[PDB]
Amino acid sequence: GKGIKKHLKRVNAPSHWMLNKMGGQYAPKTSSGPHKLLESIPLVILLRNRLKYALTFDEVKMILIQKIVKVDNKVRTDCTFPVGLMDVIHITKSNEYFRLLYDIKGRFVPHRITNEESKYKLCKVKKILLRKGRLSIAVTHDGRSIPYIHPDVKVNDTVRLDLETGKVLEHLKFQVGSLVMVTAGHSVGRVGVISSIDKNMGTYDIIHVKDSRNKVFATRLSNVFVIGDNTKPYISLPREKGIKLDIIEERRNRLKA
Amino acid sequence: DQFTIRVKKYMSNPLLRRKQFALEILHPNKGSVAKKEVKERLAKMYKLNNVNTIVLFGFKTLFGGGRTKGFGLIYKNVDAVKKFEKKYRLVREGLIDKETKAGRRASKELKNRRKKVRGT
Amino acid sequence: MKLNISNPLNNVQKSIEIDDEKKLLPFMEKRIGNAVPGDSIGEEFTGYVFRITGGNDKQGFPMIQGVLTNNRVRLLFKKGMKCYRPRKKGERKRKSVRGCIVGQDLSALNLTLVKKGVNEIPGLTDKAVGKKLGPKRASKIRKLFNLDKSDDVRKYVIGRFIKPKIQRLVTEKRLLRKRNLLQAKEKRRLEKKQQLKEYKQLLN
RNA sequence: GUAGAAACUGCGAACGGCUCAUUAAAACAGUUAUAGUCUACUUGACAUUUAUAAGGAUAACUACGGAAAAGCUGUAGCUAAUACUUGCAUUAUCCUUUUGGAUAAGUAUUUGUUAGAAGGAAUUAUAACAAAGAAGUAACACGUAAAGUGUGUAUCAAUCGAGUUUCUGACCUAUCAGCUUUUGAUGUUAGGGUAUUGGCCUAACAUGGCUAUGACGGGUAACGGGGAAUUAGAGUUCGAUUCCGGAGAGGGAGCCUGAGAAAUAGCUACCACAUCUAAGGAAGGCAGCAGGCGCGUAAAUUACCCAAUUCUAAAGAAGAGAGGUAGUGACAAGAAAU
Repeated sequence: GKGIKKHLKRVNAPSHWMLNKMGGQYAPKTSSGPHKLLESIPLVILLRNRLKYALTFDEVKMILIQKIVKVDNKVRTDCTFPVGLMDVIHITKSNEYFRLLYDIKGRFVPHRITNEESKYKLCKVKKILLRKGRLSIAVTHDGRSIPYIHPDVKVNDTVRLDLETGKVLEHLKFQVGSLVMVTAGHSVGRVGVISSIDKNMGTYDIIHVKDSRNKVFATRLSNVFVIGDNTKPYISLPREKGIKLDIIEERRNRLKA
Repeated sequence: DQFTIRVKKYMSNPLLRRKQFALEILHPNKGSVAKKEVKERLAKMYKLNNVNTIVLFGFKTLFGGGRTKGFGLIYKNVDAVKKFEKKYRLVREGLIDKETKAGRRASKELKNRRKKVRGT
Repeated sequence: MKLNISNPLNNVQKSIEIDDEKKLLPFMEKRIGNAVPGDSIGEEFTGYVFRITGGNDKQGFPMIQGVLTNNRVRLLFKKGMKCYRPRKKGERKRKSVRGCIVGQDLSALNLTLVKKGVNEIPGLTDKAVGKKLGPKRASKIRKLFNLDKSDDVRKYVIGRFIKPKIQRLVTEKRLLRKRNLLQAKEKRRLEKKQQLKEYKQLLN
């Protein structure tokens, strides 16, 4: 037959997974989740090759059996949960919160997060639809549908959704003074203010982003993430702080130890 | 015989209620030493009163002797030992014995027992 | 030749061994389900009326009803017919069968009595064996005991000690689940009303 | 309570693994569109026209058998379920204006008539009216905060995808120069059909479409690609082969179930083979992991185990010739005694 495929070869493991060539034959194909397979990783990989909590897949299963891992302040049990672009994952046995961030080098990395700021996740809505009786709903990259949004919120804005009540708090728009992340660009991991946009008739629209070192780059409109306005990046960025570090002077920094 | 103990990447895992690290034992001019000796030494190191709560594995002595790289695991109690582990490493440690050793004969007999061809 | 005569009202059956052709002759050219008096089959079986209800032919092939032929004719079998055992969901197989018509081809005949005659058969029309399973559903046991909804029937179950577990009970946990669904529905209505009211508030 | 074979049911079995005969703008790759569709599991929002708990219908089993035999089967009695099937309020809106009164009651899908947050452009979202009308909204089981979960159900969206589809790209050959068009060739109109669109097909009407920028043909000891061999740089040659995609399971044809198969360790029919056969009749596909015959110069064990990866399910404790290890191994490659 020609049904939906159910395996991924180890060589065909996605780019940012960073899995060894000889360590077996197959990598897990994430079950249908809230985020795309090409841009999210399973919790098994996340806690194995980064957290290093266990040494075998079955040990990871035994960990997952206890209702200790939590996503968006609620319980999850299936070993194939892609964490997604932005979220919060909580572990109560150690009372530690992790939040998924990127690197200027193009990967996924967990970031230690305190309890107060661990209750806030930022979601970029992807679609705006109208339902029966004039109620407007927003569909997010998070695979989450938020009904009854403000008339203020537009398509590309980002929304301060609370984890527990499942309700909006505030909106953040996309002026030339709004901090935006790049999701899957070849220059992924750069934090900038965006100098301006460039809308093209019936095609992709290219937006220019400016950095803290006056570097200017361009990116497709599809894969941007409103993270905060000119005041500050609202959430805690990783150690690299989202500024991309040039190769030669990066080698200089590495050499100078 | 004397030796030196070195522990790398000592990290405690509350989720398994265990700990992990790499064992580097220096025994110059003396061949590979038994695991019981270093078990006693590490018990005294970490103030451990029982011996059956330690798992050791992957002890490669490397070319030339005088060094040994290995990975060590400690347990909270025998309950955790029997709880968060499979049976083969426990067999190697010396707490339980192995199961039936037919192998693939179990599956061969399962296929042989064609359903509703055997009244029992 | 081998007649399995069964009494539906006594849940028992008995095997009778006959050989003569003309003895079984009076059952000829009759479809399955016909009304025939089993007189020539035995000295005491006279008077008995039998509804011809099963048989098996010379080489072991079964009988059917719809196929009113006279020989072996292969045909299509479905998932839910009366003489097929599928190996997979929706699997079908063609299997040789013998037609409904009765002839000189049968290894055995399964017959049952519909009207009592005159004589008696040891262990067939005298004794009886019960259901060998007690009723389990609440309505079934309530109907078979005639004690309506006055008291629980859980104390009036047949002993093999060990008792079957009555279904369709009146459990307080069932009541609690019902009240939980009701209250959850009303709470959900409350939350949706709050959301729409605050949406009206934020409209301007 | 702890457990429980046999059993009905759910789910997978449509994944994987193997091979390359057919394939010469077909596949394949890059790059679109789907404003022309569907979409299992999961996740998130969330619904409309007897109840102190409703009806039968049957397995395993018990009892008589039968044939040689197989994944064979009749009558009698039964009983169950989250299998099958009937079926238990209420929500929204307007006037005086917390609140009194008045009012409306169909989700998809289909047809007819109007208006009309987004996209670039709607016959979009949606609202009103006239109609039809599915499938439901819990009659199912367990136990967490010092109320919860499981199973299952209507829609929307995402997910894991698939199907059509634009554009650009190839081996040799003219001792293949004119092809296609009664049997759809090219297009228009209307319809059937499919999940959507279309000569996909039907009826009518038109006479059209390709071509020395090499069509139509013929060969290919031709699966396509990222790749491999050689490089001063250009190039030429191999590409079955770790992976992506395509096709196939003897070679055509057909078909049920199932979301998803024109599936082959599912079925049906033909031929060619070939097995067992009490001679009446049954069942077959190693181009799956091992091994046998035949072919040829040419190619390894009828080994061990799911311990590693990862899959399936009622998902920790069970299977996995996917796969790992062992065995044979002067295919190649690297280190280094005499």
